[PDB]
Amino acid sequence: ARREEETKEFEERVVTINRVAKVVKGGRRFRFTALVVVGDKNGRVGFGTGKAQEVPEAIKKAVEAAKKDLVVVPRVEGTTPHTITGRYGSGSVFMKPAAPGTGVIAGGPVRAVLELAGITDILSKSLGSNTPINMVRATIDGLQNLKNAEDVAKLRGKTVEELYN
Amino acid sequence: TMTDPIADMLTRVRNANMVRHEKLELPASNIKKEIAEILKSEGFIKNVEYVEDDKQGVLRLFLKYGQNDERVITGLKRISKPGLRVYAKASEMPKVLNGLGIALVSTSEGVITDKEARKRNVGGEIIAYVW
Amino acid sequence: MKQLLEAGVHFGHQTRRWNPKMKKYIFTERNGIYIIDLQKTVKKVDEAYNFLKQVSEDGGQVLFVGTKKQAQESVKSEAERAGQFYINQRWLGGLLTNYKTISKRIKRISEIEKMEEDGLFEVLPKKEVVELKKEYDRLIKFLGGIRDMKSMPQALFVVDPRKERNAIAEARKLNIPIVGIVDTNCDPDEIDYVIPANDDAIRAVKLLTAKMADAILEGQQGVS
Amino acid sequence: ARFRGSNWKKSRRLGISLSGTGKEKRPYAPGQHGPNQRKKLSEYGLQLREKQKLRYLYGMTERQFRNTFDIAGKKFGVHGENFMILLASRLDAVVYSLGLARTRRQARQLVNHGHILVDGKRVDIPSYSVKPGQTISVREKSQKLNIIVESVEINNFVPEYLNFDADSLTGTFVRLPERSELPAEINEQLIVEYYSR
RNA sequence: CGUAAAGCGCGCGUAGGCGGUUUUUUAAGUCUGAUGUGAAAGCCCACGGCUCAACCGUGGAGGGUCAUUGGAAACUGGAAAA
Repeated sequence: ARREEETKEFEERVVTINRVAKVVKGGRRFRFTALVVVGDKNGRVGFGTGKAQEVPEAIKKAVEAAKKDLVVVPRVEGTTPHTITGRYGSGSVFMKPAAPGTGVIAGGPVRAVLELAGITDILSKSLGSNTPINMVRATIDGLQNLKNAEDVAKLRGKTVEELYN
Repeated sequence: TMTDPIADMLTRVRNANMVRHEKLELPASNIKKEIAEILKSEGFIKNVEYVEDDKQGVLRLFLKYGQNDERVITGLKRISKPGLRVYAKASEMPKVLNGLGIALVSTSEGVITDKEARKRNVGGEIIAYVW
Repeated sequence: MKQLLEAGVHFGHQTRRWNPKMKKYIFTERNGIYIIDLQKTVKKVDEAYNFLKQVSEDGGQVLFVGTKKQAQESVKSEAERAGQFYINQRWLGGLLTNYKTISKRIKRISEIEKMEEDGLFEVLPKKEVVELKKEYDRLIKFLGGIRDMKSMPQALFVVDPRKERNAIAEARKLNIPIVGIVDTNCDPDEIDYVIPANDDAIRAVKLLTAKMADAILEGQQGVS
Repeated sequence: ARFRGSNWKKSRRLGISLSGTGKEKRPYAPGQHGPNQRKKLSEYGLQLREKQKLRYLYGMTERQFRNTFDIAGKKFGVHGENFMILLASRLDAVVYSLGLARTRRQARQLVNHGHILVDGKRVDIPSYSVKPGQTISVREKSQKLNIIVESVEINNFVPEYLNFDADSLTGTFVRLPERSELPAEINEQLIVEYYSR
C-alpha cells in the first residue's frame, strides 16, 4: 500500500487537475483527475493521485491512496538538516536550509508539500521540468534519501558532539 | 594509460557499494593509504589490510554496512582534478553537507580532513569530498 | 527442526539458469547439476523454525500455498494438520492486498450454501440451479476450503517463489514475515527467511511441511 | 492618501475588528456580488490579504512599508518579529497602545496636531520610531480638552513594556516588546514570503 | 551529442593540453605570517547630529590577477637517482 494510518491529524491539499480524454469512435470519453499530498505537518507526508469521471470521487480516491505511502522526513529545528538536489525523470530540484524567519520560498506545488510537512524556513528553486508531478516525486525522492545526525553517527563507530551540523 | 588514480579508487569504490560485496583490490600509492586511514577514522570503512608483491599494491579494503544493509555514504566525488587543479585557503574552505561529510585535503604538513585544516588555519590543495 | 541425515535427503535443484546471488549456498556443482550446501541449512532451519514458532506463541496466523503441483497433497494435509488456513491453487488478483473483496468472497460462501437447507435444488427451474451448483463447486475449488481468514495475515509460508513471485510481492507491499522453500534458481533476497533446500522432491517438501506444521502446532498449543 | 477612507468595509472583507471605526453586516462581503459565493483563494491572496491586514492597521502605504521591512533586513535575530515590533514601536502605536485613544487614527490626528511631546518636544509626524529611555507627554497646555481625558480615564489596557501615569498623562517606554506582549497577533511567515515574488 | 538541432568518412603526425611508481632535492605554482600600497567620496556595519527619515559627518570593517620579505613540503612543477 504501504501502511496507511488514519490516526494522526490530516490536511489534504490539492495541486492540480486535468481533463483527460480517451477517444472511442463517436464521442470523447474524458476523466477529470487530480494529485494530492497529505501530511500531519508534524513529521509525515506523502502524495496520492487518482482519476475519475468527477472531481470529488477523484480527490477522495487519491486521498485513500495518499495515506498509503509515506516518508518519515527527518526534520530538525523546524528545518531540514541540510541541502540536496532531488532528481526523478528530469524534474530535478534543489533545496537549501535557511536562516530562520524566512518562510518557505518556492513554487506552487512544492510549497504545498513542505508547508504540509511542517517545515518553516527553507530555500529552493525548482529545476528542470515545471510539470507538477515529477517535481513532487523529486522532492520526496530527496527526502527519502535524507538523514539527520542521529541517522548517521549511529552507523559510523564514533558519535555526535565531536561532529555536528 | 591512466590519466588519474582518483578515478580508479573512487570508481571501484562506488561500483563496489552499488553491488555490496565486502572486499576489494587495488594497486597502492602513498596518498591512497593515507586517506584510507582517514576513511577508517571517519567510520565509512571497517578495516584495511596492506599487502606487498611486485611492485605496487594491492591495497585491500573491507567495506562496512548497516545491519539493515544501508550504504553508509550516499555520494562521493573528487574535486581537484587534472587540467583544472584547484586550491583553497584555511579560511575559504568548504564545510560540506553542513557538517556531516568531509572534504579530504592535502597540506604542507600532510593529508588530512578539512576540520583540522581550519582549526590549524592551514589550507592547502583539496582532493575530494565524501559524504 | 533438522538433522544432517535429514539433509542427506535433500538433493539438487533445476539446472537451466541460476541466480549469481546464491553461489554462497552452493557446496559444489557436480554430475551436471547444482546442489545447495547443508551445514548452513541446519542453522537456517533452526532460526526459522524458531521464528514461526514465536509467531505462533503470540496467537499467530499463517498461510500455505500449494499452487505448485507435486506439493498440494501435502499442503492442505499438513496445513489442516496444523489447523491453519490454506490454499493449493489459483491465486486470483489479490488475497493479501485486496482485503476489501475477501469479505464478499467468504461471505458469498456462507451465503449460498445454507439455502441448500430451505429448498434450493430442483425447486427453482433448470436455469438457475445449474448456475449456482457450478458457482459453488468452482468457488470452493479454485479458492480452496479457506473461509477463516478474518483478521488478515501477519506471516506467510509458501511452496515456491518463482511461481508465486507475484503473491510474495503482494506481501512485500505488506512488509511481512515471509518464509519458505528456496530452489537455488529463485530470488533469494526477496525473502528474509530462506530455507535453502530443494522443492521438487516429494520427501523434501513433505518433511518441511511436516516439521513446520509441527512448529506451528507446538506454538499454537503453546499458550497462545 | 494616508487616510480618507471608510476603513470599515476593509475589515468587513478581511475578518478582523479594526480599523475602523467601532463594532451584523460583517458576515457578508462588500459589493453588489458581495453577499454570495465568490472566487477561491490562491496562495497569493493569503500573503497579500495578510499584508493589507497589517497595512490598514497603521493606515500607511507600501513604499514606506517596504522601507521599514528592509531596515529590518539589517539586524540579527529573526526577521518578521523585528518587523512587527518595529512596526508597533511607532508613535501612533505607543500612543494608542498606551490607551490615549479608542482607535489608531485618533492618535494620528492627535500627533499631526503636535499635541504630544516626544521627550517634551513638538513633533508632527506619526512616522517617528519611538525608543526606550524616553518619556512621552501631551503639551501640558492642552492636557484637559474634551477628547483626551475623556479617553485617558478608562483603563482600556496596559502592556508591561509600557508604564503610564494617568494623573500625569506621562507614558515612558520600557522593554523591547514582542507579539506575545502586543495584542492583535498575526502570522509573519506568510507576509515575508510576499516580498519574494 | 543512439533516435529530439548536434561525433568530421577514416587515417599518419606537428604545435599545444594531459600524464604510471619509489626516493632525494629545489621552491616557481600553492599555503601561511609580516611591511608597504590599493586616494577621498561612495557600497555595507556601529555611532551622533538635521524634530524623524532622506541627508551630512565620524569610525569601522571591506576590497588587488599587487610589489617586497621570513617560514612549511603532502600535491602540480623543475633537476637527479632507481
